[PDB]
Amino acid sequence: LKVGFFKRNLKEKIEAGRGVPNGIPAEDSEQLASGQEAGDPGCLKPLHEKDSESGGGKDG
Repeated sequence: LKVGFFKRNLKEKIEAGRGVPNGIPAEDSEQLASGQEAGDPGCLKPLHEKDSESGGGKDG
């Protein structure tokens, strides 16, 4: 099964790098995304990574 949890690693760097867009209001979105990533299952990994790419605003 593949949902996109693989992005967890691809974005794992963003959380410490500088995101992709870096320079958007995504920071306000990551606020809730970060807490939603708590998803015990991996199905949440693909949902958190998406917000991780934009999290660049808060990461940077």
